[PDB]
Amino acid sequence: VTRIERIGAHSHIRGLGLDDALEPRQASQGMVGQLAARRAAGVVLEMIREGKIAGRAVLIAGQPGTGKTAIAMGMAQALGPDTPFTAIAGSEIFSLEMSKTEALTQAFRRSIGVRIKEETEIIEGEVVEIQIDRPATGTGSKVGKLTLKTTEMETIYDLGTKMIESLTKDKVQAGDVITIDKATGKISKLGRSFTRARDYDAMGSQTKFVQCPDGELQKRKEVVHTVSLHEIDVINSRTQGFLALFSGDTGEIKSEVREQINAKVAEWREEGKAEIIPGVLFIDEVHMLDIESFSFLNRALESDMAPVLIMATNRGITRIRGTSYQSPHGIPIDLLDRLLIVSTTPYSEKDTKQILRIRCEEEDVEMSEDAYTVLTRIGLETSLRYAIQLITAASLVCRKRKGTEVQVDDIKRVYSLFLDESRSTQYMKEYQDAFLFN
Amino acid sequence: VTRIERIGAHSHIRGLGLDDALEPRQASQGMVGQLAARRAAGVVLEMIREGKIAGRAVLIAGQPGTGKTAIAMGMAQALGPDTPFTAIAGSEIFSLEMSKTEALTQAFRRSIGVRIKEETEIIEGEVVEIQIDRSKVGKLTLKTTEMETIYDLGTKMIESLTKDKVQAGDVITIDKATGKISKLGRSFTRARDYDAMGSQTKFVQCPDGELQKRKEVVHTVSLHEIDVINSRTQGFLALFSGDTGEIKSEVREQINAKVAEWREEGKAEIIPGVLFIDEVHMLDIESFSFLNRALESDMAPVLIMATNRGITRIRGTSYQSPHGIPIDLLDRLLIVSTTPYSEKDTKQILRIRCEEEDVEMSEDAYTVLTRIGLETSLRYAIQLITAASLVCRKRKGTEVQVDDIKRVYSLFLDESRSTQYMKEYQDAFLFN
Amino acid sequence: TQRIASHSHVKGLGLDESGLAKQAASGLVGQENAREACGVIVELIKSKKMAGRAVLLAGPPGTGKTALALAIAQELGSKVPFCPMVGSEVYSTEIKKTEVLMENFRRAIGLRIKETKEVYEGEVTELTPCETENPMGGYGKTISHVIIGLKTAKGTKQLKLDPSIFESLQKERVEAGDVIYIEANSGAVKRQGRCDTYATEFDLEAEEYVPLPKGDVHKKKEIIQDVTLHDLDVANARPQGGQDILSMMGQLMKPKKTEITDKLRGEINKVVNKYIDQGIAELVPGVLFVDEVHMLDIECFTYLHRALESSIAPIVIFASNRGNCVIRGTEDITSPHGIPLDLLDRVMIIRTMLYTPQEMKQIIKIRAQTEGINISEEALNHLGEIGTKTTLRYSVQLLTPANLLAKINGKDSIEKEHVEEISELFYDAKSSAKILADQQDKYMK
Amino acid sequence: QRIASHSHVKGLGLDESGLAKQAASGLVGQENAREACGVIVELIKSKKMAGRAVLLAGPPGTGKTALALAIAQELGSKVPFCPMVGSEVYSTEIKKTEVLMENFRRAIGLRIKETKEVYEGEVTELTPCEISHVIIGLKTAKGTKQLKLDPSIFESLQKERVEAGDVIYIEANSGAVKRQGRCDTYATEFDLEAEEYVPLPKGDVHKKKEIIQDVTLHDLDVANARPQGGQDILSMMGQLMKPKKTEITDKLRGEINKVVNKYIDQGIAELVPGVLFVDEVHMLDIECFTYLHRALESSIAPIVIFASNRGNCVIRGTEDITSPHGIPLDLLDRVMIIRTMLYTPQEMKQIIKIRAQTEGINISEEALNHLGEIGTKTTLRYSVQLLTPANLLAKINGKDSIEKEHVEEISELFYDAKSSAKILADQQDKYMK
Amino acid sequence: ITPGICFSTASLVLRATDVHPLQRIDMGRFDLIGLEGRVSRYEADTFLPRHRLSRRVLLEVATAPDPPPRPKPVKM
Amino acid sequence: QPVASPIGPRSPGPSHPTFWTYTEAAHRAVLFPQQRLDQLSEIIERFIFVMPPVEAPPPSLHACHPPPWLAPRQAAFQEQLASELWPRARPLHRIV
Ligand SMILES: Nc1ncnc2c1ncn2[C@@H]1O[C@H](COP(=O)(O)OP(=O)(O)O)[C@@H](O)[C@H]1O
Ligand SMILES: Nc1ncnc2c1ncn2[C@@H]1O[C@H](COP(=O)(O)OP(=O)(O)O)[C@@H](O)[C@H]1O
Ligand SMILES: Nc1ncnc2c1ncn2[C@@H]1O[C@H](COP(=O)(O)OP(=O)(O)O)[C@@H](O)[C@H]1O
Ligand SMILES: Nc1ncnc2c1ncn2[C@@H]1O[C@H](COP(=O)(O)OP(=O)(O)O)[C@@H](O)[C@H]1O
Ligand SMILES: [Mg+2]
Ligand SMILES: [Mg+2]
Repeated sequence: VTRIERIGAHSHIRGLGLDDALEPRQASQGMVGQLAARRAAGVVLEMIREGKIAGRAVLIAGQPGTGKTAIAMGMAQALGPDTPFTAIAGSEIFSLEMSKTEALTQAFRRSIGVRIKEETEIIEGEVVEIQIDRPATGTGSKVGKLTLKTTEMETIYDLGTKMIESLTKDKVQAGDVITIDKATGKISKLGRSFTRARDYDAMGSQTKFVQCPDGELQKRKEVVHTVSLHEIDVINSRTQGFLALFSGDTGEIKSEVREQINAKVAEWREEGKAEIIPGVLFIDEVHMLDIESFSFLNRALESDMAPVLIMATNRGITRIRGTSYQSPHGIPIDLLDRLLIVSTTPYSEKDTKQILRIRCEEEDVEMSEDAYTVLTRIGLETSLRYAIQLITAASLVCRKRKGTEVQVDDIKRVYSLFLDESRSTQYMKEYQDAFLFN
Repeated sequence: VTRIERIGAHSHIRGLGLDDALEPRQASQGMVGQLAARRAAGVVLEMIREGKIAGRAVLIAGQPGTGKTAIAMGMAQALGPDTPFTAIAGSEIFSLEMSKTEALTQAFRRSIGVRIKEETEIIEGEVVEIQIDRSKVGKLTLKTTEMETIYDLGTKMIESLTKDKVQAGDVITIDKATGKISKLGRSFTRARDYDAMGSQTKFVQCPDGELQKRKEVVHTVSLHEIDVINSRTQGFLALFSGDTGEIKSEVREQINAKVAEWREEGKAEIIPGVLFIDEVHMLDIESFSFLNRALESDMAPVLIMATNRGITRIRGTSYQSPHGIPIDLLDRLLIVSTTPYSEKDTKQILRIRCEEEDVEMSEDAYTVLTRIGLETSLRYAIQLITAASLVCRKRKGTEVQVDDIKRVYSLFLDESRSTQYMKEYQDAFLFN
Repeated sequence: TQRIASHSHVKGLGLDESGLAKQAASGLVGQENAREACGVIVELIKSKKMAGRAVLLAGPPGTGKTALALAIAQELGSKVPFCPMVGSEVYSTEIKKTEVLMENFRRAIGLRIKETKEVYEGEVTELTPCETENPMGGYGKTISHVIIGLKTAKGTKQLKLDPSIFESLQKERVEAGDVIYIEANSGAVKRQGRCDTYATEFDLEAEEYVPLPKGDVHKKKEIIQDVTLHDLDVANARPQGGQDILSMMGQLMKPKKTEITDKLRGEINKVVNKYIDQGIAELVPGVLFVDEVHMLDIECFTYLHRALESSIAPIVIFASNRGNCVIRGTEDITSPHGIPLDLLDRVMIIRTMLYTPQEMKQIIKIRAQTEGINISEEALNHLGEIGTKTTLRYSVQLLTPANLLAKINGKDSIEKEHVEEISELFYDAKSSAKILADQQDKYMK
Repeated sequence: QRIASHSHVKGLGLDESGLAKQAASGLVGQENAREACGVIVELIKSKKMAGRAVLLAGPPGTGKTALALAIAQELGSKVPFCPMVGSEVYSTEIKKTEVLMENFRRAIGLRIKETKEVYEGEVTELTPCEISHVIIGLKTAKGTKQLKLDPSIFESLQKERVEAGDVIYIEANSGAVKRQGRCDTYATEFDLEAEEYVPLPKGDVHKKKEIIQDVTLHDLDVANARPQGGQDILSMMGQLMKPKKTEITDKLRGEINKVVNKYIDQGIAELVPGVLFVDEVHMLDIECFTYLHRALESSIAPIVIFASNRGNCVIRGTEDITSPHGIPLDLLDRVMIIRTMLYTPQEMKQIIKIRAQTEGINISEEALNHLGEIGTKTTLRYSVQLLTPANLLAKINGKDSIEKEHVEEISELFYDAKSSAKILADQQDKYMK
Repeated sequence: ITPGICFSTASLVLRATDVHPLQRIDMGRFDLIGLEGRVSRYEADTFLPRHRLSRRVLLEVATAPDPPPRPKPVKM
Repeated sequence: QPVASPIGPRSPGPSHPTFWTYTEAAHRAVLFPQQRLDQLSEIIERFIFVMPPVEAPPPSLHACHPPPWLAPRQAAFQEQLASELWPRARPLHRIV
């Protein structure tokens, strides 16, 4: 069965592939080549993990297909799910619901996580017998008794009215393994230790059982609650904000709300209640930002709540959007001074062949050595992405003819069937009048 | 008396003036000349009436004043009021509430009519007595002029009767399937001689016949109306306000399927119609791109368009195209060209307009007015018709003479004379 | 369905079992290389192991780009989601362009849910507690089961149920002679009215009396429900059915598309993965067809890079008939298909060629067959000659006017004279352009 | 605590005579600019002038924002300091002039005395009195009191599920009822009750507490423009149906002015005029500048500090009108210009050392000299940003201090703007656009 | 917590839009949107054209004496 | 009412085709706002803290001799709206 996540462009990248000294291996964890850029990304990753310096900006710049997004995805995979990683495109900040500065602020605040750790008393056991006595008619005080069991304990609890109501709502029966939080009274059923009586009808097919919990009944467990600054801002902006966490529709959050949240989170950090987990915001194709957005970025990185900002662009000296000014990378020089730039050099023949091999391994495609040579030549002549696409194209052509290994004939067939930009442009020049506007 | 519909620019057009062979008559149903264009319009009209082919586009092109809108109005008149004919201008799709593609989708769905046919059993009578015991059970007595019966009520029926405050003397109908109660009126007795009446109370005669009756309702609604009804909880209100917004495509697909189901069950019939967009050159390139693929649906009406532009600039682009329309859309449509009118055709049109406005003109006046129309424009002569009629009536005359036409020609200027007079005093006017 | 649209004759790609394209099959004529490439793309879609792969159909107008995409949709079938879209649709007054694109991406990923619904139907004939001869606690009466007798058209069965159902029976006010249904998967009793056999002609209740259920008391069936990720996203972003003040506000306020957050989409992805792992659901990744991609602006194109690089994205098919045109949203930047070169590096280009006169004649004949039109050989040859000049779309659009003209003339077939008269009545783009150029002074602007 | 870009700036580093010490309070140069800022700080502390505008002008990296934050540090946390970027006036909810006006009022603060009336105790009697009022009996460790409360308070008590035996807190000013828990005396009755117990209050049932509230004029405007103090259904309806910002009228601001003047006359309020700071002023357009003319001419306005690094640049919103700082000459006539200068290499080394100390980094003298040389070319910002990566490299190699080799290795790994520009120029045909 | 703003205006202002009934026409004769969800096609098209009152019927009912009392039910 | 949703309408029973069209799995993937609140109860208790600095009742309109029907009409409208809507606002009690 196929999960919701399938083989994508960067599915083979599991990390930056560095050793302890941050020295890039030639081919490890999907990454091939880009030694200097991977070493720089590793240093930036260490800076992120330390989490002490706020508002650091890194620009990954290079030619198309040089692995800028591959390096960013490797950083994301090496960070892990514990640290927030917000990846957006530059175009996403242009919104009809909020200003560009508001969208950038929300993106920044989605990249900082606030974690609250507290210890609570927890009762986990197998229900042996539950008895609830209620008045036949009219309002009255329900009286009940509950027996809970572990492998080494069994206690009979006298139940209050609200615990009785919770147990009644959860429909707790004998043999149910339940968890009770003493403070809030919340009850969570996690399984059945054994089946219900067989003589009953309309009960359904019984599922698998769950082993009875061991140890003491009332344990003490650590509960961790983690939310981002954006989630706090949204739930504090208005009464209906929690629904805005899913529907968007947050509008523009007042600056007063954000200042109050910054103050409260700082107070929590001083008081040891919460720890701040700074993350990364990755803006792909940052050249789509206009001068107003870049001006906001300049000063938004000066806050102690700002995350590490990583940008990728493949532009040379280009006009800044919203202006008539030519600047390196399409970015104003004031912002370029606030950031370190990581250049990605083009791939050689052996690096291209190794990338193709890793892609074939990820796609479960078997290819011959001659086919690898031809495909590497095609990738050098056309582009790396075209050869990568031909990998699965030739796999499908080979499978159609009841084969097992992708040969040079399959690669030639897909090269004939699917065209690159160069040959398409040549054929379009040959019929320039037939195409509409030139 | 003066009704809300008065003499307009196309009030004299009642049809396309064709015979059974779609051959245009020289002057029939208020149309003069444009024989080839009228024949093409008649062929397109037969295509519309058949309804077999979906998403057919025709562009009526020609010089200004050559009868493009006249031909469109002739098509609309010849087509029955049963078949939908949505006439919009190009500028009306630029809305502050919905996108251009949404406006065009709503216009397209307004051009397809759905005729529904529902047959429902009802109980109809005058309420005699309502007894409720205690509100679990009760009895209701209903009567006609020829019948009287008693009914046993349940909980929901009693609740519905109490909510509507139904009492004796009320004339009501009850739907057997759903139980909904609507009050038609109340019977008049000697004791109901009210001095003041509420805004909804009205006295009706007691119904005759049998207490159980069958109600058959046939109505024509468009696809856009069904979309708006199902867009929100009280979506029918948006059919008055127009605050529709952008209807979800899933709702439209559900409605297309439901309408097909109704068509199979015999509860609905589809009447594809015409969407006429006048002055299409106002559409932007995005709107044309949307039109390219909107016509390819199986629920697309006939799109009739009209432009008077030469090779001009497409709106939203810097490109020049033969009608202001991109050549990709022009390959999807048949072009009906209108030729300029001759002296005889201009005089016949002036005669038709004079007959429409009930103005008597001498033959010398007709010659002078035709010469003016050829020299300046046909619409200028048409306006001078009413101007000269007013001047003639002012001097207590009965027939417009050449003097009246000359007088109104001196009083009212066409574009050429006004432009010349402006050029004489160019520095006086602002921002030349 | 009964009305004939422009691509009503396309029933798929006329491909042999080996992938080679037949000259004329499944309503398609010519375009053999493009059809073979589209067959390879169909195999890619059916393999379900690739995400974010993009294909660009490039060629002059009227060369089968939309016809080829619709043939791909026919090959996949109705099970596979196919979301058509024109580039002009991203410009909305409610949500941003990237949100429209993301929603269209999620519409193409489908989910098929299979579940078994087991129910017990019947008219309650018996309602009897099962007392125990040894009452617990000594006093009163204790019950261990409640026997419910359910009667249907072709049977009657008794169900020994849990004692706890006594409360549900009282809440639903279930008595003898009432029709109820009990769901096995939930253990709940629902009263679907009273049996109609106890109703008299003098009763006035509407939804109280129901027919006695047909079939067996125990009904179980497998329910297959097809949903898309966008359906779940929209149903969770603006939920319908709550009784709180927020749902009431949603019902009152005008519906409006909103910018669905990555949090909600990630939650939907987690739920979908949980269903897939449980065996309830099977993922059906489909196709997003974006016609007139050149109408997208530079922001949309830039967003498509990140959109296609995702591991959840569907297979996107683009189509563009533009040459070296200027990208929208940019000032004097020209790219080979109206598409920036960065996005062209991420797509596989399928080239569509122009049609020879023989292929045009074949397509005209196919369209005449689809429209229920009989055309003579001489009329067909004349219409093909008309199609050599002018265009192919113009020739296929003369078929129904010529058929109508023949029917008016009293003939059951289109002769050459009918096509000649129709050609005289209706002008093509080139002839109209010649008229406009010859009279540019008399026209406007 | 995370270290930001200005974490070392603690003040203006001025002596008692107003002169600027060379290196003090995290500032190394800009003596003239620091002395001018000291004068501006004294002006803000005077609380006499209104709508006085200051422009900090100079090239990037010359510490304009550092000087503004140093003014903030000199003023203290009591004096309001509203930092806004010029790009923030382009809201999709309210007009640009409204955004500017709201930021103007945020800069004016108000310290107001308030008395809170509190009913706090364990509930002993909750008797409705037919709209139904409530008669409530509260007990503490010091006594018992019976109270008659409004039906709204009874509804709040019902929503909190307050029953006999629960410890509650009532604020009489806002009618805010909080149920804190079941009294501790009942914590032994059951073993599992699903309740949170709270001790009996140890004060009196009725308490009056006087506190000092720090608010701004904008807060009053918002409270009176989007009211939520009635606790009625209409307030909830307005909040849910109209959540967006609105363009607050001059009439509401006049009413708020009258109310605040009345409070100040009553002696229960103190006004703190405060400061507004606009960092990227060149991002404002001609409409904003024209509005700022009249806004600064107001006698209510705060002190506004503007910043700009632009040269003779085209004013946004104009076609081709070019003005010395991106600011039209009319607004420049209304500002006092403070000029910041470029830093000498010695000052660059001093700032690098201060940043290294701030970030907890030990750097050798050879490394400091090399990094100052690196900052002589490129920029000071680039040289400062290499401190943490070099420290990480030294830590990886087991060194507790940065040597010159680590700085060289990091500079080899990371390029600056000029080096990247050179690479782009050399390979213009390979990069996009 | 602040007291609300008490905005005082002339009492004549609150009657600016008010028009006496003897000075305005009945706008309920043009009320189309008010009929939706309350009035059916049956009432407008089939029932009312047949069962509209006439002046003659109204006068006859008004002038005629009271109808005889309804007989009590008899189990027959 | 729920047009084009994974949630089916209220089918009367198995006799209706809608009973066998929709699944409980699709229903459980859609969360009502009350379910969302129950899902975020811990977050609501720990992270909802921001209070407005000032709180005021809405501005009141005062005239010496107002139309004697305006105030009772507003009072009746408010009473009906509160009686219909306040029970529906109880889930939002902790946030407020
Ligand atoms: N060094 C690398 N190691 C492994 N895969 C790579 C590398 N560089 C590029 N790729 C792959 O090749 C494709 C193009 O690289 P990408 O990072 O998308 O280029 P860009 O710099 O334009 O973002 C992607 O599928 C990416 O995963
Ligand atoms: N063939 C015709 N027969 C009768 N009236 C015509 C004819 N052609 C034009 N007219 C009249 O002349 C006027 C202008 O023609 P119209 O069709 O509106 O111009 P256009 O084709 O530029 O839209 C209208 O009043 C129209 O009724
Ligand atoms: N190879 C083909 N076989 C059959 N019909 C075709 C073929 N190519 C185009 N058509 C038909 O001709 C018409 C032209 O549309 P299409 O070719 O899709 O234009 P475009 O490719 O520019 O979108 C459509 O009715 C299409 O179905
Ligand atoms: N005189 C100074 N002493 C110490 N640090 C300074 C000084 N001037 C600037 N800095 C620091 O150098 C960086 C650049 O200064 P900044 O105020 O951002 O310049 P700009 O005028 O471009 O805003 C900031 O980290 C700032 O704290
Ligand atoms: Mg990339
Ligand atoms: Mg016209």
